[PDB]
Amino acid sequence: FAESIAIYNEAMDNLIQLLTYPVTVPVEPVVQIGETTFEEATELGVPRGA
Amino acid sequence: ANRTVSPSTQGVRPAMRQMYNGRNVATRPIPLIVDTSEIRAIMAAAADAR
Amino acid sequence: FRKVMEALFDNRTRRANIRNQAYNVYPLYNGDGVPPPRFKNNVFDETHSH
Repeated sequence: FAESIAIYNEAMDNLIQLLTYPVTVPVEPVVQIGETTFEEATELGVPRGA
Repeated sequence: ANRTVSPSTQGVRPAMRQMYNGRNVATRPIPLIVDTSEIRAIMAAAADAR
Repeated sequence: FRKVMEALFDNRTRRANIRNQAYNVYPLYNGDGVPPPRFKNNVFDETHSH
């Protein structure tokens, strides 16, 4: 059966090398946004924090 | 001789060209419109998710 | 090869352990785990599935 077994073996190799990769452990980023705004100045007061 | 004149005999060659029409080829590229605002959103999102 | 395909086709969430700590092992999006991030005003709730 080396004929049909080689057909089965090739088809699985082609799939495996496209479907799979060796693991790694990236830190998965969360997109949450904090922001600051400027403020209009006055001649006596002070602006807010950040 | 013939003295006849017109804005055409006094004119300039029309500087015309052929534009792509999709005839007489095997295939036609998909017309994929992509405005720069959509390119910015892709490139920003890719750089955030990396 | 069955376990490579089963990792992609079986839509259930698995459990695993390392160093006295337990975690979910995931297939593609299946209504479990961290929802997909926002993109171009597509926004995804936790029940999102592929």
